[PDB]
Amino acid sequence: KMSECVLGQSKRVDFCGKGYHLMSFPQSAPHGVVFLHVTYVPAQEKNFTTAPAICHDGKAHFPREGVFVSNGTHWFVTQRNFYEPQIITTDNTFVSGNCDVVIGIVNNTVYDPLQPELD
Amino acid sequence: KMSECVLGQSKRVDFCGKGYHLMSFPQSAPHGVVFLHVTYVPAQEKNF
Amino acid sequence: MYICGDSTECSNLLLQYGSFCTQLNRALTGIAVEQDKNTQEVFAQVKQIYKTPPIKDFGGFNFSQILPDPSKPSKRSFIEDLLFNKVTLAKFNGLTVLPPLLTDEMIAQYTSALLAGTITSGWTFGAGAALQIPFAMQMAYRFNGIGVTQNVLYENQKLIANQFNSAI
Amino acid sequence: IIAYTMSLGAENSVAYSNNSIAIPTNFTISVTTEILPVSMTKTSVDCT
Ligand SMILES: *[C@@H]1O[C@H](CO)[C@@H](O[C@@H]2O[C@H](CO)[C@@H](O)[C@H](O)[C@H]2NC(C)=O)[C@H](O)[C@H]1NC(C)=O
Ligand SMILES: *[C@@H]1O[C@H](CO)[C@@H](O[C@@H]2O[C@H](CO)[C@@H](O)[C@H](O)[C@H]2NC(C)=O)[C@H](O)[C@H]1NC(C)=O
Ligand SMILES: *[C@@H]1O[C@H](CO)[C@@H](O)[C@H](O)[C@H]1NC(C)=O
Ligand SMILES: *[C@@H]1O[C@H](CO)[C@@H](O)[C@H](O)[C@H]1NC(C)=O
Ligand SMILES: *[C@@H]1O[C@H](CO)[C@@H](O)[C@H](O)[C@H]1NC(C)=O
Ligand SMILES: *[C@@H]1O[C@H](CO)[C@@H](O)[C@H](O)[C@H]1NC(C)=O
Ligand SMILES: *[C@@H]1O[C@H](CO)[C@@H](O)[C@H](O)[C@H]1NC(C)=O
Repeated sequence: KMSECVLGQSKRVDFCGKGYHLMSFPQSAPHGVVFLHVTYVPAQEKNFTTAPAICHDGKAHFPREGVFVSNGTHWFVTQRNFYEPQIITTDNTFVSGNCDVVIGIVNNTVYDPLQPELD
Repeated sequence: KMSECVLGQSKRVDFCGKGYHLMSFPQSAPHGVVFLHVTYVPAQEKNF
Repeated sequence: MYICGDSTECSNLLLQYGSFCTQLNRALTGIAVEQDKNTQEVFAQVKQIYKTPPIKDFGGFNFSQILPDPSKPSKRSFIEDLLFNKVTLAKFNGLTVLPPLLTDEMIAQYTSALLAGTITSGWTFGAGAALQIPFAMQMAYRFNGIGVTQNVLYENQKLIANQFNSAI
Repeated sequence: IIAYTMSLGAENSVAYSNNSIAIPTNFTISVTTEILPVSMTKTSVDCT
């Protein structure tokens, strides 16, 4: 526990403290070792409607690392653990197959950032 | 295992069941715990 | 009671031996306390019991065996109820068996909570307040962890669902 | 002294839906302490 917690970070869930373990410090105790665990816990959850794939041209994109999250007006991609909204673009997505097969999909725009720089 | 496998996916190989680990569902038995492990295995292969 | 039996004369000799009589009882009690602690550690992983969502839709995954049945008495799932039949345990003379701090019924609720927690909130419940997520979407995250891309799950969810259902 | 039936926790069902997801907007860093014994007194008793 000390070797994983003090040196390095442990991916194992709940092995060291509760929640994600950023780092740990150990304090000597009589006939014992005490470990203080620093962990990250997400306090607030704002409800957002979500869908797995967005179909732009009959090809559906998926997030490189972010669950698609939409307030309901527009669709932006944010990291699943903190709410950062980024305008969906080719850089944050990859397209595989045709958008007929995926069970849940929402039509949405793509920015194509090369075009405004070109024009 | 309960903490490690039910709550989150376990990276450690063979820690849960056999093969790649997706998720586990805890079960209760008299004086015991029965774990159901969901794992991903590759069925077919080809040379390249 | 075991060694001397009911007779008073037998008891007096036991007193001569010492705290052996007293020491043995203490050791057993320590063992008895430990059993409760073990069960507590293993199953009390959740702060709050999570009721299963009324909607049974889980993107084509059938969880009927795993989840508790309201119609059935004792709130034990079909897989769980089958298991109880498999292992069967089947006072007298100074030996007493004490019932578990957690009643089998209570243990059932804890298991359901984890099951309910896993399906509804993924791994979010383990590390903090449970966050609702689509089950298909949760599975998508799972594939990513093992190196198979999320799109792969979505492309043939139906194939995957059937295999899982068949496997269960 | 009153004897209760030992309720386990508050019963809340997280809202669930195929199209509904929840993502955290703020995070809290906390410190938790776990205590493990490493040693005990060493006693040597001459048997004689
Ligand atoms: C999920 O679980 C089982 C397996 O498909 C189905 O439940 C069956 O329901 C019918 C009556 O509707 C009963 O005849 C069977 O007893 C049930 N199965 C068994 C094995 O007993 C259920 O239909 C499946 N899915 C849903 C969505 O209801
Ligand atoms: C995140 O939560 C933290 C902690 O509650 C917030 O920090 C507080 O913000 C209020 C209002 O600005 C301040 O008056 C307090 O001094 C801050 N500290 C605490 C402990 O309350 C923070 O504002 C929240 N972040 C977001 C982005 O809303
Ligand atoms: C998210 O879900 C609920 C559903 O009752 C919604 O009304 C509200 O915006 C949020 N509250 C929650 C999960 O408590
Ligand atoms: C996303 O929704 C919030 C809440 O309705 C709104 O304030 C915000 O403007 C939306 N995003 C954009 C780009 O408008
Ligand atoms: C979500 O589930 C509801 C159940 O009422 C259904 O009407 C709807 O078509 C489903 N939508 C998706 C995208 O699965
Ligand atoms: C998305 O666009 C397709 C045609 O490309 C159309 O069939 C579909 O109904 C649209 N759906 C929504 C729900 O906006
Ligand atoms: C790759 O090579 C072997 C050679 O014996 C061939 O028979 C087969 O196509 C491939 N092998 C496996 C092991 O699938």
